[PDB]
Amino acid sequence: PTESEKEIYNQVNVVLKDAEGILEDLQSYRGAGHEIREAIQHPADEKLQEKAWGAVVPLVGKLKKFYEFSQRLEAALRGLLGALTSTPYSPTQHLEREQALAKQFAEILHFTLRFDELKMTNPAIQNDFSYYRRTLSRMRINNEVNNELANRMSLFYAEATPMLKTLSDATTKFVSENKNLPIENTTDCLSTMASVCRVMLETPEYRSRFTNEETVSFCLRVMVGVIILYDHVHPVGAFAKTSKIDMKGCIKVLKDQPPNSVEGLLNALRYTTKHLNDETTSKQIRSMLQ
Amino acid sequence: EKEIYNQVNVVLKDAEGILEDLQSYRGAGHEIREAIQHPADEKLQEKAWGAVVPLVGKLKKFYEFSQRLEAALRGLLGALTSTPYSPTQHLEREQALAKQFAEILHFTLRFDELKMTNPAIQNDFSYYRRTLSRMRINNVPNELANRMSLFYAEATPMLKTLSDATTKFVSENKNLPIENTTDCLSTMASVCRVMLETPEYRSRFTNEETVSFCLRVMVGVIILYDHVHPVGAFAKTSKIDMKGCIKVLKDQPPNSVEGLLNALRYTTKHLNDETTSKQIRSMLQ
Repeated sequence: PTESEKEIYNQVNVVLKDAEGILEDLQSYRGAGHEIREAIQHPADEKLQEKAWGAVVPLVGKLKKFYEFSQRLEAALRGLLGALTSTPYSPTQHLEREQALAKQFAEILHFTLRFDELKMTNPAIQNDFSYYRRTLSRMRINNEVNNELANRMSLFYAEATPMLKTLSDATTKFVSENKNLPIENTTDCLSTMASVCRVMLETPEYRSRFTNEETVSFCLRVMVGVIILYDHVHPVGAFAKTSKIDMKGCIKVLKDQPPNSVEGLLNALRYTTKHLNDETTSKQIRSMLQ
Repeated sequence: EKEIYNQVNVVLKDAEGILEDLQSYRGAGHEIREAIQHPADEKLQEKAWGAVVPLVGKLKKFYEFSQRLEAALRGLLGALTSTPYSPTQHLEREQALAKQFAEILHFTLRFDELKMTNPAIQNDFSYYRRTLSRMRINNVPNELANRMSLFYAEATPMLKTLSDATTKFVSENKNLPIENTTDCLSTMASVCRVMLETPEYRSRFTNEETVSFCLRVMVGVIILYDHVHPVGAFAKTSKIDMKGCIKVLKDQPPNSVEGLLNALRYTTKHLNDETTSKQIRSMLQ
């Protein structure tokens, strides 16, 4: 255990304990839909405007929290990748370190997908911040969320899967500043994790210690996580017929789950992927995703 | 030529159809909220798409028309600003082009007032574009969509289009003095104020259709002026007299001019200047 690597483990662990609180905040996000729709439709009504404002300021407090955290997560991940791609694989000598770094990467992706699932099912978030930004521009007449931050946040929340796109960008950037390392070291981290996830899902017998909702829910979300990172940073990507990812098998295990459990995860594959809409991707895997 | 005049009346006849389209605009708000919140239930995703395709048909109409309106104005400015003002000789022609200019601005504000009060339009098209990207998976069957998205992100889309269209015309006719354009705007603004301020309580001049016309046109022209005039419309020594202009607005039944005050808040250039009266900001707040 290096001082550098205990610093990354320290850093990421603070980040990951905060991550459950972020999920709490997002889960309890009411939205200001009602207030805004009425305020907008009766713009002379000075009372309906205070209401909409009152309701929106707290929510944009959370939206700022979420976005700021995404920057912390972004950095935490590129931390992990640096550490967890540099030294070769050692099952005998240095396993505890690898297992520990693998654990934290998986836990990042578990949060990431859970956050994005809830975002995609929240009708309010984009409209809330849209109303905020215009009402901010009214109050600035008579005279902190500065303009350029707000433009970044607007784009963040325009994303189907904000957190996951943040992380695919963060992974694309990592390979970029480490052209010295072969691409395989990163791609093989993602591909092994994807494959191990599939094993834990597929290999266990019916009704063993391995087949609890907690395990299945976790492994599905890590799998889809790393599949999509891989799709972005692997030249040929995840959808090519002889890709080490076997997308077809990954989608099939998703299709095997209760519909409402994994519809968020299927949408991530639809929207936040790079190579899905390619002439060279199986019309069968297209078929499955429409 | 006289074709330019004839090209705008066919446009100004279509404009009244566009407005009744926007008035009848259902919106797919509820349908989409449900589809988003139950993304697995394919029935709700069918419902939402069904409701949305017709609305996005209208949204495409409105944007297309904004292109026609845009060129129509640039024509009118061409015709108006090329010739000296003739009070005697060629007045009928002047008044005719002026009236068409005023009628463009009447539509523009009426469209933008309704847009601003329609909570559906932006969300509708947002859902469309997302759901279009799903269907392109299997190729069930771009540039324009990005244009439309920006258009409908504007507080006052039509008026923004005309502000851009006026900035454009000034730009591409540097040979004409800027005053030739800005004096057209400023005189119309001032004539509008006269029609509103001058007549007695009970007169042939005091009817809703006059007041409602003149307030739109006025707000129209002083916003265009603000964009193209170097000093802008808010300067203490401007022939626009902004303060005086806002006063006639504040004198109205608030619900009938709240759209017009929002235009001034959002679609202006010079409101937020260090050198713009605190009294003028006081009034828009």
